[PDB]
Amino acid sequence: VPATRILLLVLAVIIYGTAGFHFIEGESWTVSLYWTFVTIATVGYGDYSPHTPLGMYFTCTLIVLGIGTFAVAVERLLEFLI
Amino acid sequence: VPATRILLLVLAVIIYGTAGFHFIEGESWTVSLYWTFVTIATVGYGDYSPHTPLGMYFTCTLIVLGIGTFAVAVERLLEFLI
Amino acid sequence: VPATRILLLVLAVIIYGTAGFHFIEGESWTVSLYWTFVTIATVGYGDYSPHTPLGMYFTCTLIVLGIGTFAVAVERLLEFLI
Amino acid sequence: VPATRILLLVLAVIIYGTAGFHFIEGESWTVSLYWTFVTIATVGYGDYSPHTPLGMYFTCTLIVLGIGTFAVAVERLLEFLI
Ligand SMILES: [K+]
Ligand SMILES: [K+]
Ligand SMILES: [K+]
Ligand SMILES: [K+]
Repeated sequence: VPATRILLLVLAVIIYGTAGFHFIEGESWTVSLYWTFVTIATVGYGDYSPHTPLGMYFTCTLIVLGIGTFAVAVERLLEFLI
Repeated sequence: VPATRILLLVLAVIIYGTAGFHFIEGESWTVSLYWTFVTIATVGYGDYSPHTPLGMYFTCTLIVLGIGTFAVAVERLLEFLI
Repeated sequence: VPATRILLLVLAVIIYGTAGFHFIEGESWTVSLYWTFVTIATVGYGDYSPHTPLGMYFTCTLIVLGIGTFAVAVERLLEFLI
Repeated sequence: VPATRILLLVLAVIIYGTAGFHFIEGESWTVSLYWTFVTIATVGYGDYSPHTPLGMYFTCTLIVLGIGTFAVAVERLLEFLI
């Protein structure tokens, strides 16, 4: 799949994750964006995490939709810098 | 391996993880499902984790049986939406 | 690489990780084994982690020697159950 | 890509991550090196993490530039030990 398409896909995941965390868990846009990257990259510091059932469900959806997309995006980015 | 078979395998892992954590560590079904995803996806927030020796042994079994299965499931899911 | 050789390699990693965390960080053998799996699988709950400079150095060595070995072991294990 | 080149690339990531965390978040050089490995390997214990907006932005940059580089480095290292 074209690298630029994979870029748009991961940007869409990032918007989804960030807006979701912001509105569901109430954290700031900046913290939510950070939490989104930390989650889809599978880092998972745990400094931020969902504390509501809706947030937990949402996080599972983000995990399923976002980890693979992020992994593909990283590997494509590798091809370009490297 | 057929995508639908991989689906059944990851659903089986999810049931195993969720019921195990619920019964061993005593967390609610919802928290246990969430913890299962967070674990097999290798996110590992650490907001929930086992606090008993049996829970620790169980978590190691889940890690070994579940991380690979979830990884294959994600990559198969990639192909379908993408 | 033969699957059984990969098994021995990951067992060697597990022994190294467990003994090291036990002796350097002072946690029980059981906690240390659990921490080793949680680390080399890249889950990283953070319920346990090194609190000394030697422990931090050691953990970096385990990360480098163990994450790859564990990942290959998992994928070979997938071939056998699946 | 030649293994030695991948080695230089991951060393550059490690320097970037370590110096960045040290200067932005104020942790010691040793803690910062440890945090860098824990982050780019995707372990993410969360015993250390950024607490400023600049640190969060920086961490996202390190995650994008470093996780892929580390993954390739680990797999090349595997080829040599194994
Ligand atoms: K983690
Ligand atoms: K991970
Ligand atoms: K993790
Ligand atoms: K954590």
